[PDB]
Formats: sequence, C-alpha cells, structure tokens
Amino acid sequence: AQSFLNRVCGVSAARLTPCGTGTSTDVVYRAFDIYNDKVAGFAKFLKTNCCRFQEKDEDDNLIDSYFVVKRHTFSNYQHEETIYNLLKDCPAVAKHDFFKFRIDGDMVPHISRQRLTKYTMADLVYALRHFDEGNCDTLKEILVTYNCCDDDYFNKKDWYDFVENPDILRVYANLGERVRQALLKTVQFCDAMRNAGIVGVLTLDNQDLNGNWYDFGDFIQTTPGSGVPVVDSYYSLLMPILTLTRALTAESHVDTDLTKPYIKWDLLKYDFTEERLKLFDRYFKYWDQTYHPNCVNCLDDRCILHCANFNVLFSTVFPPTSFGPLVRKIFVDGVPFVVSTGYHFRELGVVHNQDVNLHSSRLSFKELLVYAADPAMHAASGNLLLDKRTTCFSVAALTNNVAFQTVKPGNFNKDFYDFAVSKGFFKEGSSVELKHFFFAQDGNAAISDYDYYRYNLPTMCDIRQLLFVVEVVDKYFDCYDGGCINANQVIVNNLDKSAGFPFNKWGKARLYYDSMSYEDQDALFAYTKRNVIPTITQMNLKYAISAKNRARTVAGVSICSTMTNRQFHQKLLKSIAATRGATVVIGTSKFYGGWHNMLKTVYSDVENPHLMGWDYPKCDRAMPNMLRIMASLVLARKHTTCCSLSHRFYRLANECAQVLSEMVMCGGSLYVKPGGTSSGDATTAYANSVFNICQAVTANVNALLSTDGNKIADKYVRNLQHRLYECLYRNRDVDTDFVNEFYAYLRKHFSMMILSDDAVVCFNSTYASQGLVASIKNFKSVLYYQNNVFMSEAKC
Amino acid sequence: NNELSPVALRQMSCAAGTTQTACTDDNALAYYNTTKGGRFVLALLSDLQDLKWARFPKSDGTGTIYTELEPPCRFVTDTPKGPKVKYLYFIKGLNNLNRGMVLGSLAATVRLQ
Amino acid sequence: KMSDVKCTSVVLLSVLQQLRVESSSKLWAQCVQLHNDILLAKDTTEAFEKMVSLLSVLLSMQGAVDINKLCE
Amino acid sequence: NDALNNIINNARDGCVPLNIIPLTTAAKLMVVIPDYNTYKNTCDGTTFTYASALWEIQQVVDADSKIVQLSEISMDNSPNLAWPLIVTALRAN
Ligand SMILES: [Zn+2]
Ligand SMILES: [Zn+2]
Repeated sequence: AQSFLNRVCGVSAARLTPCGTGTSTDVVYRAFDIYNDKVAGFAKFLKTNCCRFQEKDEDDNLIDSYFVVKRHTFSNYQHEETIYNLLKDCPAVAKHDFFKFRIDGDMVPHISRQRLTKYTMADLVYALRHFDEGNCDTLKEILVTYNCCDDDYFNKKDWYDFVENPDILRVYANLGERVRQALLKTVQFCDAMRNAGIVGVLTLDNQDLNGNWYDFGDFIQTTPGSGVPVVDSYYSLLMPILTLTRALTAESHVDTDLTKPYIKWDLLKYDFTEERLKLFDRYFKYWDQTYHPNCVNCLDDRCILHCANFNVLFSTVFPPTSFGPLVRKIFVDGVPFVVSTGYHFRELGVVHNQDVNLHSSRLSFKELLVYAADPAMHAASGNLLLDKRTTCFSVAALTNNVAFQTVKPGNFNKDFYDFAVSKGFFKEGSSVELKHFFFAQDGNAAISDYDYYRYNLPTMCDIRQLLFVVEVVDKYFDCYDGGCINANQVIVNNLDKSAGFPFNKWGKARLYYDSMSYEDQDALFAYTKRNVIPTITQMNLKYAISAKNRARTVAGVSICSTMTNRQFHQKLLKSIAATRGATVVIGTSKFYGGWHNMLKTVYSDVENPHLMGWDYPKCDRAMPNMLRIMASLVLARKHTTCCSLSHRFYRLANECAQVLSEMVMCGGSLYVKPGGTSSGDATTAYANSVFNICQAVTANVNALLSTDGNKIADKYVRNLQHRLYECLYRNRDVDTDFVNEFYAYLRKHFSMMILSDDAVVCFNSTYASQGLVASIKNFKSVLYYQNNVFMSEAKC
Repeated sequence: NNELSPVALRQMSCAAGTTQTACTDDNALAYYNTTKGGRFVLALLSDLQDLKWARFPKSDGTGTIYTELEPPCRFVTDTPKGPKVKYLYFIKGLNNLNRGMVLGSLAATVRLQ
Repeated sequence: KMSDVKCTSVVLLSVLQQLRVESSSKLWAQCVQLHNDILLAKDTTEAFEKMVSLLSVLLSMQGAVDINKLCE
Repeated sequence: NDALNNIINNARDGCVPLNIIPLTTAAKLMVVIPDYNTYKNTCDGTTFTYASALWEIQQVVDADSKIVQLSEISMDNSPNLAWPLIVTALRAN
C-alpha cells in the first residue's frame, strides 16, 4: 500500500492523497464515445480499471491534478509502451510511467498517467448536450472549478435559462478560452501523429480539460510521415460547444490574446475570404472535407450546408458593419445612382450580381420597381441613427422625427353583457370567467418587441447529424409535387392588401399585379434567378384579443418578394394543402368529421399508445439561422428538373436576403434583423412545420444514441443503433436503404401530426421507457442545445 | 473503446497505368469495399513506381470507369520472396477514415518492416 | 361583480383615449398601465382602488361636463 | 455628392458595405435616449463624439415633440419629462 503510493508518485515527488481506499480501483460514472463491432454510441457508463490520487498543495490544499493508474494485461502494456516512446516529445501528450508492481503475490504491469483533471471534455460535452434541470452536478462542478462563477450563483432562480437570465451566456463564456487552447493543442497532436506514422481514431474521451492526450490503447503504427488521425466523431460532437461558449473571441483581439485591445479593421474591407481560410487552417487543419469560403462554388445542397456551418462560426470574428448589401455607383442618363449590386451573408459569404448594368440609358418599369425596393438608396439618403432602446445594430432614419404608435382599448358590447348577466353568468364562483381582453400598449410597443429578436444568437449545429436529419426529413415530403409556374398560373387570395415601404404610399397589390403584364412578371422572375434583391419589410402593431398583455406584431413584406416567392412556392404548396392523411395536416378542415379522421390517423397502429404535446418557448424569434436555411433547402428540393444548380442557389440567396437577415423599418428607422423568421411571407407555416419535424427526428436520434446499448434487448434495435452510428459518423455519402428503414421505424413507433409550430405525437410507451424513442427529457435537451431556449413544463 | 475497423477488407486484382489508355491488362492490387449499391474500391497497391490512372469496367460491361491516384506512398514488406518495396495509392477524394481502415488492414494482415 | 369592474374600466379608458389624453405620453402610459393591471387582477378590492385611481385622471380634465352628464 | 465620392474612390472595385454610408457621409445624427443615466454616458454636454467624429447639439425634444432645454435635463428634474428623448446633432468640422 505505502510502497504502491510511493511508486505512483515516483520521481515526481508530489503529495499524492489516495482518493481511493488502498490498492483498489475507483469505479466512476463517466461518458464515453464507443464503437465496437457490437455496440456503438455516445453514452455514459461505469469505468473500472483505474486508481486515482489527487495531488496536495504546500498548505495542505487539494488541486485538480490526478495521477490515474491503469491496470490491464501485458499485451496492452507493451503495445502502449512501444508507441508512447514514439511521440513522447509532443507537448499535447501527457507523461507516462509504464511501471510494474507486485500487487498481491503476482507481478502486474501498471501504466501511471500523471497530472490529468477530474473530468475530460467528454463529461463537458455530455453535460452541455444532455442537460437536466435537476441532475446538473458535473456541470456545476466543472463550471465552479475553473473560476467561471461561484457556488452562490447556482442559488439563483432559473440560473440555467437563457431567456429570463441573460447572464448565463456570460458565465459559459468564461470557460471559452480553454476549448480554444484544447483545439490549438490537439492540432500539434495530429501533426506529430502524422510525422511519426500513427493511425487510429481520436476520441474526445481521452483528452483532459487541459488539452493533454493520454490514451493509445487502440492505436496502430505505420511508416513515419504519413499519419491519418481520424478526426470525425471528435469535431462533429464538439461543434455546438464552440458557439455556445463563444470559443473564438480571442481572434477579435490583436495578437490572439484577450488582454490586448480589439483589432481595428478597415471599414471598407468587405471580403474576408483570406481570414476565413486562415482560421480554418489554424483550428480544423485535418478536417477531410473541402471548404468553400463563398457558398457560390458549392457542388450541391449538402456542400452548401457544410460550408455554411463553418461560415456561421467564423462570422463572429469580423465587425458587424461589413455584413449586408454591397453598393456601387451607376450612372443612368448621366445621373449617378446608388444601387445594390451584391450582398455579404454571414452564412453564405459574398455573392455578386451577374447582370449589373453600368451606364444605362432608360429605366423601364421593372428597373424602377427594383431600384425603388432595395434599401440601398433610402439608406444612402437618410441620416445616421443611434438608438439606446435596444441592442441590435441600427442603420439610419428616413424621417426627421420618430413616430410613436399605440394600441386602442377595444370596444365593449354592453347589450350582450347585460343579457348574459341576466342569464346567471359572470357570477362569483363560476368555472366560466372573462380571461380574454383587448389590452392596450404605451408609445413603446414595437421597439419593445424588437428586443425579442434580441434573443437570437449565432448558432452552430452538429453538422453530420444535421445532414442525416435533412436526408430523413426529405422523405416526409415525398408524396408532394411542385415546380416553377409561369405568370399565368398564380392564384392570389386577396388583392386589397398592403405592399410595403416603398410601395404602400401609392396603392395596393391589385395595382401592381394589374399594371405590369405577364411578360414583365416572367422577366422579373427570371431576373431574380441570377441576382439578389434586398427588400424592406414593414413592422406592424397587431390589434386583436389575447389572454396576455403582449404586443404581438406582424410583418408586411414588400411586393417583389411576394411575386418571386409566389411563383415558386405556390405550386410547391398547393399540393401539400390539398393532400389528406399525411403527417402535415395544414389545409384540412376539422368540420364534417375531419378532426376525428385526423385523430384516427394519429393512432395509426401504435402499439403502446400515449399522447404527447409541446410548445416552443419563442418559435419565431429564436429559430437559429441554419435550421431556416435547412427548411428553405428541403422546400427547394422539388426543383431537380426545372432549374440548374446556380438558379437554385440564387433563389435561396434571395430568400435568405429578404426573409432572414433584412432591414425592417420600425417607427421610421431601419434596423437589421439578426435572424429568426418573419411571419408574413408566403412560407412561414410550412417552414415551421419543417422545423418541427426536424426537431422531432433529431430528438429521436439523440435519444437512441444516448442509450447504453448493452442493456438493449431486441437484436433488431441493436443493429439499428450500430448502423445508425456508422451512417452518421462514418459515411460521407447518403444511404437510401438505411434511411428508408429508419423512416419506417419512426413511422411505426413514433407518429406525428404537425401544424405550423404545434405538434401532437402518439408514441410507444415501452420504447420510451427503455430509451428506444425520444421522451420529454431528450426533446428538452435538444431544444436546449439547438435553440438557446429552455422549455418548461407549462408548455408541454 | 473506439476500434478502428472491425472486420477486414479483402483484395482483388485490377488494371492501372500512367495516363489515358496506359492501363495495360492487369497490374494492381485493388483493395475494394463491396457495397450492394455497387463495388467501390478504396486503395491501389503496386510495384509500379508512378501510376496515376486506373481502369475498371462497369457491371454492364459497356462502360469502363477511370480513377485517379495520389502521389505514391512508399513502404517495404517482408515476405517469402524477401523484402519487397511497394507503393500504395489512394483515389482522390478519399476520406481519412477509408485510409485509416485500409492501413489498419494492411499493417495487421501484412508483415511490414 | 369584478366583470362589471373590468367592463367599466374598458369603457373609461376608451373615453379617455377619445378625449385625446394620448397626446401626453406619460399620462397615457400610466392609464394603460392601470387598465392592464385591472383586467389581469383576480381580487375585487384592488380593482376598485385602481379604477378610482385612473378615473381621477378623467376627473382632473375639463373636457367632459360632469354635471349635465349626471342626469340621474 | 461630395463626401460619398471620396469613400467610393477609395474602394478596390467600388463596392463598399452599405452600413458605413450613413456612418461616414450622413450630415445629421439623431439619438434616442431612454433615461437620464444613459444620456450622461453618451450625450452629456454641448458636444460629444461618436463614430470617430465630433457632433454638436442643436435640438432636443421629447415623446411629445416639444422643445426642452439642455438645462432642463437634470437628475431631479428628470421625472417631469417624457423619456424616449430625441436629440439631433450636426457633424462638426
Ligand atoms: Zn461548399
Ligand atoms: Zn425551378
């Protein structure tokens, strides 16, 4: 015992305190990334085989420095010894011992790994992904250990929620530089493994919170100079934490250190391609897939997503001013103009128009229509604005005064009220009581609603999981059909509706549909397939009854977007709205037995049926950018024939340019919308349906891979788990067979009925209890780490 | 316990050459991954110094696909014939995982020095 | 009885707005605060003191002849 | 048409992000302040700085669009004012 402790300390001469009684191991409960030929998954197990020794400091203080010793056979001892004395000089490598000790009466080899931390990054990842309000423990310990916060902070009410505690983002940000250091150190590990010829799979199980790597028990060696570290599961599982913890902030400072001031970029610099490649080289040097700084050069939709993810990460570095429309001066009839000619998307990069006309002669009706719609000229003519009422970037003010809008109290029908009271209603102790009213608002309503678009943050999504989710979701829209239509096939519900800021001043949408011919409409539609047209959406204060004093607003979008999204999603969506018996239920009436038919469809062959419902905290103002791009993409998938790739990409560019991050004029002033979605385009409800389906399926996958995988009984489900892991983190291409099988699995065991942001699911109880399908817990975890919102019990 | 590649990947002979139609008849040890959506080869092994083109007819036989290769990767292996110094090649676009599994299979199932 | 309270609060704020009290931003803000408080309240005693508080705003003006309007 | 020409002449190809056009060329600024405290930090005194430029005060109004003098905005006199205050300034040269 005493000699064992004296040997573990060895030449180090530390003050090892045996946090484990005698020469016995210490079984801990830690998360692992496992892939054998039997079981696969990222799940938390029980670890034997190690005895731990915390180091003591001078004044009997205990520091997070542990001497983990591993007991195993002789074969592994030799295997790790012969490959530890190959890469011993890499700073990313923890120092090993490789001794032998006379445990009991026989000789056993032990490998002493020295100076690790209590938790590896696997614990951090599993804690921040699979969160529980009442099972934090390890998250609290990590968060307090590294002087990010204090313990009395955890006594705060709803400390863990982003919405009503906007300080929790600051707390997580104090852990951020450690992850940057870990990546910056694992890059040299990869380089040394290359230089010395080692082949294997790096996992975030064997990397400490310092960044040191300490396990080689599954590795093989080859000729030096050609090593292939398989960084595929590692980066994929580590993605979300980088943007949740804001781990790249150091790049905003000069010389990459938080102490020094920020880098003062040139205001007129708009193309940051070189910096994007520089950061990608610095931090993800060994990521096999190619990277396109500008999403124009992508090969198809999947490469668009894969490049957009890294762009979303890197866009937190560059100044906020260099994002938006790109203006150029063009003379028409000798008159210099200021017209939009290109755009700088945070997620897509730089896109230049192809049909820009310089030194034109006359402006036809379509040219005047376009040059009067984009905010370029209105912005270049206005005066600079600075508003302290909100945090989101502001552009300018069109007028010389700021108009203030309010709401009216709503009128009272005393006749019906008296007739009701005379009928024994509205008395004391009644189960019926007035809970719906026409509330009023002050002169600050919309500006108090835009700080709800404040709640949206730059978000990365786990990219490989997201790609597979796109593939599986693509099947739920397989029975539908659509494609481009000419100007003669559009059908408009009501023509007496407003057009927008720079059009409402003169007429209504009837005037514009009936002034320009069909040929002009087709010309504009074809123009939008090789350019970008920024627009302005007006923000409007709704006037209706509600159960809570919230000033809900609506968005009146401009008319160019109306035509150029109608001519496309009209045929896409009229198929959806007229189809019965599908998961999407939009366009079906509840009357004439429709509601009963819906419910009978929901209960379609559910074995152990139970019902579950949820509601997202703020569906419209928190939806991360990537999921909206995904919705637009899976809606645009139905154009494999009618258009080429560049046309699809430009349509998506216009969609994200006038619905995602556009300029809203609220009270006579232009503000930039950080993200979210605008209710008032042609495709809000269906996009929200797509988002709901995506969240449900990703919750299902995250649930099924969180399971142990050894206690699982049915061989079919175990094979499903193994192949699902293989298809997520080990396949570069799509597998139609397995996605077919998996879609069949969910449709059999987990049935959904979806309308806009609201959902009803019938699910198998046994599978949920065994963790085979998603439950309320997994779904809440998914919302937490992919929407920056914590759902409570009052919404589910 | 993330194991590199359970189950081994076997080989089959194939044709390669330096350029255009230089694939003569049969010169390469193609290590191939059989998927029922079509046989998809991973690696090429040769005693020929510089082969950048490789050839394989499709299943129908009316077409014949060409594949491109990396710069040669040197190694030497011990066999009954003594030391044999060979070059392995990978098709461009090959992810790191396929390289990892093929090198694991080679370094486990083939003697090397 | 609180139903009558909420109904008369609604009508009172309606007449206050039609009296262009909204042209004083702070006054209208306070009146809106009081209205939103009354409709959301659950106890009757608090509603009475809030409604008399916001009615004092009406009675401080000189645009509504009370004595003629109180015809009984 | 004088200042904007200077900036656009300085671009590599002529393209400049739109958001800096009113940041460098606009000749007027208006600031909306929610309370006296934030007013102290930004628009204290008869002139202030922002966007690497010096701006001079000329006019202040409240939510009711009526004149209010710079002496009137004190800590004690503050609760007697509407507080989306509007202040306009001119680019000093
Ligand atoms: Zn790409
Ligand atoms: Zn098309």
